[PDB]
Amino acid sequence: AQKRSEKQYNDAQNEINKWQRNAQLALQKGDENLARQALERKKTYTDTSAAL
Amino acid sequence: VRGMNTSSAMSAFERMEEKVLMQESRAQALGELAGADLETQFAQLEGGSDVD
Amino acid sequence: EKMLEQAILEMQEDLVQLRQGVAQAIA
Amino acid sequence: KASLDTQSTQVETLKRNLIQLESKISEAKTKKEMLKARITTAKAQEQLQGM
Repeated sequence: AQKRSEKQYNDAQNEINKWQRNAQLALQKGDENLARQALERKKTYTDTSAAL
Repeated sequence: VRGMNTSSAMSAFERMEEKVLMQESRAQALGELAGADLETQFAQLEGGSDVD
Repeated sequence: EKMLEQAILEMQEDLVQLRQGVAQAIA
Repeated sequence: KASLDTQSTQVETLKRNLIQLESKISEAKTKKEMLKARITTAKAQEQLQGM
């Protein structure tokens, strides 16, 4: 269970990193709404990670 | 012409429109719910990164 | 595990029904 | 002539009622659509209770 939670936590961190890259990419793309959405998703992921 | 109870044209139009409207609207609405996912909008950005 | 497992299956089916209702409202 | 006049007033009332009825049936159809939407909303509330 500890390993599974760690894996989930690791996945969340990986997802957050991917999201951060996407958010930066969105700004380059010029889609303001998408970047904002990614930030919101990151917060949710962070909350999940904190809970884990 | 005035539309007595089972006037075949008028009565058929009613019965078809019941199906026609429900099915088409379900498909559009459920299609928008299936298309609602944020990661799918990220797949449009990913397609932009991939083509560039 | 038994109390928890039954609940998870039940919530998912309910969500699908809710989505259909939302679609009808949208329609 | 007297009979015709009495009959004519009744006929006018009937015609007026029919016109009103035509307007009313359309309204009833609209009401059903409104009623259907509220019921769907109620169902969503029930789902929350289940959770």
